[PDB]
Amino acid sequence: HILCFSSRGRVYSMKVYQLPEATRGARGRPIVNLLPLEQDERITAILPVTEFEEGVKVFMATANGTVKKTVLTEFNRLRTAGKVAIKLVDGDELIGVD
Amino acid sequence: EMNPEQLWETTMDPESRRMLRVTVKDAIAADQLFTTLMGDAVEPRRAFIEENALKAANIDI
Amino acid sequence: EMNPEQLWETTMDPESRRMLRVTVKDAIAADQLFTTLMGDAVEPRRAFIEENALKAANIDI
Amino acid sequence: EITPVNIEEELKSSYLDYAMSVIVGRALPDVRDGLKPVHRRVLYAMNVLGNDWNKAYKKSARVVGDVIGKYHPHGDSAVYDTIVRMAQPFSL
Amino acid sequence: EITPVNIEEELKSSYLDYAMSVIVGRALPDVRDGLKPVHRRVLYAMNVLGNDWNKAYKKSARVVGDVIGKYHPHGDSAVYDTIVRMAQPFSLRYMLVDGQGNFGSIDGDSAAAMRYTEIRLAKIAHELMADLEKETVDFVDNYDGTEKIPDVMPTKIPNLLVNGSSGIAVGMATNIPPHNLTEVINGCLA
Amino acid sequence: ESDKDGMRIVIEVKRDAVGEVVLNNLYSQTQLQVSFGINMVALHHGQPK
Amino acid sequence: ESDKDGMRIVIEVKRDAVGEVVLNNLYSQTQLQVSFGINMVALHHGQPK
Amino acid sequence: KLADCQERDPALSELYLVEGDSAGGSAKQGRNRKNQAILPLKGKILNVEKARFDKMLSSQEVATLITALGCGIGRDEYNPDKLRYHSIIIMTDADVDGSHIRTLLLTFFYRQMPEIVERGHVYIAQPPLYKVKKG
Amino acid sequence: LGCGIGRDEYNPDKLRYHSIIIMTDADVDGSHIRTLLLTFFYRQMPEIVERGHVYIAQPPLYKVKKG
DNA sequence: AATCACCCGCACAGATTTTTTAAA
DNA sequence: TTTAAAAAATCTGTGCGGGT
DNA sequence: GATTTTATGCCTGATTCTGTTT
DNA sequence: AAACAGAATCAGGCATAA
Ligand SMILES: COc1c(N2C[C@@H]3CCCN[C@@H]3C2)c(F)cc2c(=O)c(C(=O)O)cn(C3CC3)c12
Ligand SMILES: [Mg+2]
Ligand SMILES: [Mg+2]
Repeated sequence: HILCFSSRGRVYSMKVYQLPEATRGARGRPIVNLLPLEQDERITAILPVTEFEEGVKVFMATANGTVKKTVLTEFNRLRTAGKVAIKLVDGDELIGVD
Repeated sequence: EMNPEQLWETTMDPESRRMLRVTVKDAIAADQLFTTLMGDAVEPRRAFIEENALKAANIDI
Repeated sequence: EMNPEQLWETTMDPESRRMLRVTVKDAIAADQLFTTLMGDAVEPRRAFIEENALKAANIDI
Repeated sequence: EITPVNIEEELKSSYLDYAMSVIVGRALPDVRDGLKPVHRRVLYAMNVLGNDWNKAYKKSARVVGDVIGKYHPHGDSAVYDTIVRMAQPFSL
Repeated sequence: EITPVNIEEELKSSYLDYAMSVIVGRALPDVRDGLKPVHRRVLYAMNVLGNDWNKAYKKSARVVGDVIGKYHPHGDSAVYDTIVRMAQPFSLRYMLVDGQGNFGSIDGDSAAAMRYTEIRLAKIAHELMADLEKETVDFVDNYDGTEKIPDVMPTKIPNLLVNGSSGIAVGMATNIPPHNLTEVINGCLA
Repeated sequence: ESDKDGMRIVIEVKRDAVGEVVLNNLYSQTQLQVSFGINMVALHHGQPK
Repeated sequence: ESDKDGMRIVIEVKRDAVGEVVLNNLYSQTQLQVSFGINMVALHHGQPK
Repeated sequence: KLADCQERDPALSELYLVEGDSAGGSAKQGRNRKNQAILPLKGKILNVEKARFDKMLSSQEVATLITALGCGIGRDEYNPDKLRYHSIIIMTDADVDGSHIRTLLLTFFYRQMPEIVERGHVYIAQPPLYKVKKG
Repeated sequence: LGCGIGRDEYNPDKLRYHSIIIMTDADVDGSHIRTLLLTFFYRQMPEIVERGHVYIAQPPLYKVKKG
């Protein structure tokens, strides 16, 4: 599973093999065809997940030294449009998630 | 299969024709009969046919 | 009245078909013949039909 | 396999064939009885069927089928149109 | 003179007449030979004409004319459509009519008009009408009382199972798939 | 491409797909698989049964 | 107004005219008078004549 | 396809509904064109008990019948006082396929125009079946 | 045919098939139709005829069998 | 000589209406 | 406390074969 | 079960060009 | 300098065919 964090704290879920497959010399495909992002909304961090179990938490580390902890079970089911997972301020971005 | 003269003189001449006039008697059973015989549901129609035409004819006592 | 397989195997197969190819020989007689046979005036057509179908057939030696 | 042919000879032969066939066998009457081939064939078929003037009537489809299937190698609607005209009091 | 009538009685009588006629005489097959009335009349007419499996073909118009002029009082286009279906190898498991000409294709093409084609009986169709002249079945009257038609065929083939059937009536319908002849014979012997 | 050897229909799949998935979708959405409801009714002694 | 007795067509004359002029105009302009061209051609010994 | 009459008083006129084209032509040829009208029906008619209102409005046979009657339909402009004929007569064959058409027409008249039936404007014809002759 | 018509837009180099075959019945009406088609081709498209693109088919008439 | 519209029962894919449920 | 998205639950065409 | 377009010859009514006159 | 007679052209209808 793939968890995508955008520039506004949005979270989306996806499978790895659903991504475009190409060769070494190929350019790629625009990710806008796969996620309903904004015109200037871009991913900044990806957290692979094997399966959901227990009630373990997800530690989120952003820029400017901000921390946050949330329960994983909130991300067990997601719609086409993601739900806000963190209230960011100004030009603060998630850089590390585990 | 009839010539026009025969058709006129047997059915359309007011001097020697016979007809029927349609009237309504109850107006509360007519709705039920029309709904049963001309409606979308099939099972009431099948039951009506089976009860009337099939079994009642075999025993006219 | 022919089955499709018979039609193919007798007429449309390139390895068994026989055909004719159309050519023009004189190009000055063709115009007159077309005008006489397919034109609007009836008298030349009738005369041509009579000459080529009665005298040249019933009389010969 | 492929044989050349001149256009004039083909045109002449084909048109003469069609014209003679139409003149002698479709559209003109005979001076002795005054009938065209289709009238003669229809009358002969009705005579063979036993469709006399003091017996019961017969369906038109049966007569048309016999005529088309034994004597006249053409379509069946024009045959019925021909039969219809021979029974109208304002035509004959 | 004018006499009155109630609407309920008229409705009931007319609809019962139509329903019973359609159920018993147009759309369902008999369990003994597996044929509808139109199939039986077509086969009987072809048998009377002398249209055998080892003789020359005959034009379809002649057969249709005989059928609708002596036995079947309906239109002719539907009769021709019925005859066409009995000769297509992709419709019947064992065909009953032998055709000469353009009779359609599995691709969805239509058949030619009846002024172009020819037909005759198939070899297996002679086993459906065996011993017909030795008083083995009953005969009934036509719509005029001038001809006679068999009531059922004295068949040697279990036609209903090996060819199937499908028809729509008032209040009921049928749908039967075709089978294989050898297996049905073995089952009958068992 | 059907011919005298028998029926033959050719469908070509892109490089960004799998043949099995499109085959299953064709089974589901077109008449490459149909249902047949059996209903055995016939006339016995002049009565439906 | 045709009926079983026979054919009957009724044409109404205006109050300011005589019937004869109208009748002659109808003869000249409508199909109340037609021409029949006679041309007797038939087959004699297999030939037209 | 309507063959009208010459009388202008609706209380002295008749309208015939005939089953087919051949019978329609036969009726047109041998009528009294002073006060009798003919309207032929082709094929079987819609069942207005199993269909919806817009489907009934978009069918051409029903539309022509409604136009010929002249009362209007829809329970919003339906005025039974503008009927163009005071006698409606149904004439079909004497077989089992005429009973079906009779039932369909009766269903239409009863479901859509109750007042016409209540006032007694609908009739049914009785053609003969046999003919005998001895000399 | 795909060549145009009118001698003002007629270009005989746009022909979509290089073989044109006429197939009719073996009776008199087939002969009439053949004459009509030949008239059309000769009067309206002479270059097609002059380049030998027109053919005539020849089907059989009888079939015999013994065993 | 091809094309056009209904009746009659049954099975199913696709389009509309109500009803619930997680996000601001 | 709204309020857009699932999600179920109803409707709606269509074609098979003898007839008009 | 209605409507729809061609061939083939002869006759007519309606419309469109062409030279003439007031 | 337009009218106006005379001539030429064009459709449509009739019974068997595709
Ligand atoms: C004119 O009636 C028919 C129609 N139509 C009826 C519709 C409403 C009126 C306007 N015409 C349409 C087309 C049709 F489509 C098919 C057939 C038809 O196949 C047929 C037959 O014997 O095979 C017979 N008939 C007539 C005996 C009913 C058909
Ligand atoms: Mg015709
Ligand atoms: Mg039909």
